[PDB]
Amino acid sequence: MTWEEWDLKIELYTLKIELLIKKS
Amino acid sequence: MTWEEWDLKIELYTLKIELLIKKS
Amino acid sequence: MTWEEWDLKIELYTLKIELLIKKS
Amino acid sequence: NLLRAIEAQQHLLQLTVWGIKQLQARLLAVERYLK
Amino acid sequence: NLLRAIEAQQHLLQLTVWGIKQLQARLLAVERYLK
Amino acid sequence: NLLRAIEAQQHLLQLTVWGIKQLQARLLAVERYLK
Repeated sequence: MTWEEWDLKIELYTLKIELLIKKS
Repeated sequence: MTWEEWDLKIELYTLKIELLIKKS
Repeated sequence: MTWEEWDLKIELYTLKIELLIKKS
Repeated sequence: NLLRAIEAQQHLLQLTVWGIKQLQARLLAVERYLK
Repeated sequence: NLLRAIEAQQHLLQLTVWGIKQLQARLLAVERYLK
Repeated sequence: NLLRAIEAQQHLLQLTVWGIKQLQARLLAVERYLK
């Protein structure tokens, strides 16, 4: 794992939660 | 965008999760 | 708290959350 | 009310992510300077 | 239920906040020595 | 879907934990180098 990956993954998971927040 | 706001913000939101954790 | 304890507690709480997620 | 806790924890999460990126960028600048 | 996981995630959160604060003050210390 | 939100926040927490341990090791290395 690298900082590039870490960063990509922050974005991916941040988006998900925000989508899912809007929905529940 | 300061570290002062950061700390301030952290304490604010901690307070609020705590309130809502206890209330639920 | 030193970092040895910090690391330790991180492990303990992780287990709990994962445990809770599996059971939730 | 579980939802609002989650919303509030997400705000805390973005604060910790912010602080980490801040520290990474500045530690990198330090390591780069000393080399 | 889910509330226990959130409260457990909250404590994990506060552990990360502790770490970030420790790093911030020690990095500030390094940065000032170098300037 | 509260649980899926919680689950995804747990991966966020895990990523912050990772970033913090990375910084500590490297900042420690910087502090050792200068002593």
